Amino acid sequence: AVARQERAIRTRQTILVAAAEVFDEVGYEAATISDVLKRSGVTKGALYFHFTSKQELAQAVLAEQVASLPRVPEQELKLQQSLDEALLLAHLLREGTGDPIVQGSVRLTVDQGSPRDHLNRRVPMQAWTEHTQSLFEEARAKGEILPHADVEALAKLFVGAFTGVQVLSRIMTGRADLAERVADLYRHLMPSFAMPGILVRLDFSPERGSRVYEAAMK
Amino acid sequence: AIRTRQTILVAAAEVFDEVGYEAATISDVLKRSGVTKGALYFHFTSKQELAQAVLAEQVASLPRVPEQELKLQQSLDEALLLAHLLREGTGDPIVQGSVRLTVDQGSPRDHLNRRVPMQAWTEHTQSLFEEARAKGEILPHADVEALAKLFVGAFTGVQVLSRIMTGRADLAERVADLYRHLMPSFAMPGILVRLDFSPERGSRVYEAAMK
Ligand SMILES: CC[C@@](C)(O)C(=O)CCCC[C@H]1C=CC(=O)O1
Ligand SMILES: CC[C@@](C)(O)C(=O)CCCC[C@H]1C=CC(=O)O1
Repeated sequence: AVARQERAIRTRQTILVAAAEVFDEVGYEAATISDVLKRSGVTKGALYFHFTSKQELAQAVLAEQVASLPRVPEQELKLQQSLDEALLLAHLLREGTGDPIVQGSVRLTVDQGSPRDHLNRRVPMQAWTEHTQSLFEEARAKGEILPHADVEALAKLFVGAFTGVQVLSRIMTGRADLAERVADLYRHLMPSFAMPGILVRLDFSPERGSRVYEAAMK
Repeated sequence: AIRTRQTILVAAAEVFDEVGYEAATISDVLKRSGVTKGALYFHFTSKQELAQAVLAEQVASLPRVPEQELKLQQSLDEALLLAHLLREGTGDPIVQGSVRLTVDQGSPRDHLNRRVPMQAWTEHTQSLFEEARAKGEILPHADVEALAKLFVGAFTGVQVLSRIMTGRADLAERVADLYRHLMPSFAMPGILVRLDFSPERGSRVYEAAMK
């Protein structure tokens, strides 16, 4: 029983990682259960214990998007935390290795599909919006945000802007410039709402990005 | 014949919007455009060539906003116009489908070059920011290329989020938020206050652009 549940945990992750990969490579519609079976090396029995259909598997990779980012060390500035997360996500989307679910999950999110596929792409977008607003809320309690800033509007701006920065970067450089583009984004958004005292202390450097990455990989 | 090429282009874009590139067919396009097989094949050899042309026509499809002395306003006018056109469709029936073709990842096997509209938007936005900079609307040494990339990128994402969350119902608000929040990082003194974000202005811009 104890061993059965440990196997169940590991098997689900194995499926999710393999499924995200095939969804990344070929998209939702062209992907098959067979592709995922070939990639994971799990049995057909194992896959159906965890997921009911391709659709429900796709939904799960969508739903695990936010939970996929390694949690950054809890720190002094909440807006530095947001920057650290965004730059880590930029690294994870270019490299893939540190989190093999995100690339595929983002592709499923951003591909339009149709109402016919019954995928709920709002799921990860809502979760990122909540994630981001929550961090702004904590930043505001810690005196990091200007008075009368709309933290919901701001959260929606950050999620949307990040998404499109990602898209443009994917198209133009295959995400090679993504960390630089994300840094640029944060440098031009933060001045509208971050307390000036916080703004001078924020660290946008690839060296800090590198250290956060090295830390998150344990 | 040029108008027949456009009728086909509009129909192809709408078909690409509805069902995507892979699922779409010449037969869908012919049904939608109501042109003969001969008319289509004179202008395009394949679905692939059709897709490349609606991708290519993206920037040019955007109706020209009236020239403005405040160049930042001109950009805002364009941004809010494009928001409006992406939400409704009727004033630029090409753009919805062209955007889906740009944003959908597809595969390197499809021979579609998504770089073409993105490069064109970047050069367009860069030119405006050069004019803005020279007229003293933005910081004299602002990296106008990086800003263009930032604006094209951020707009695309705001668009994508709005489509997913509201079907683009909130797009104009979200684009306004984008411009309002990016501007203080690089605008010259007294410029941000001069900008007009109102939907009444947006409406006047829309009308003039169609005329
Ligand atoms: C702004 C930075 C951060 C960490 O707080 C996010 O909310 C990340 C948003 C990621 C959204 C994801 C969905 C589509 C896409 O391209 O990326
Ligand atoms: C920033 C405002 C503007 C007018 O100057 C643009 O460049 C618009 C960029 C349009 C990009 C297009 C591709 C995907 C998408 O969602 O929209």
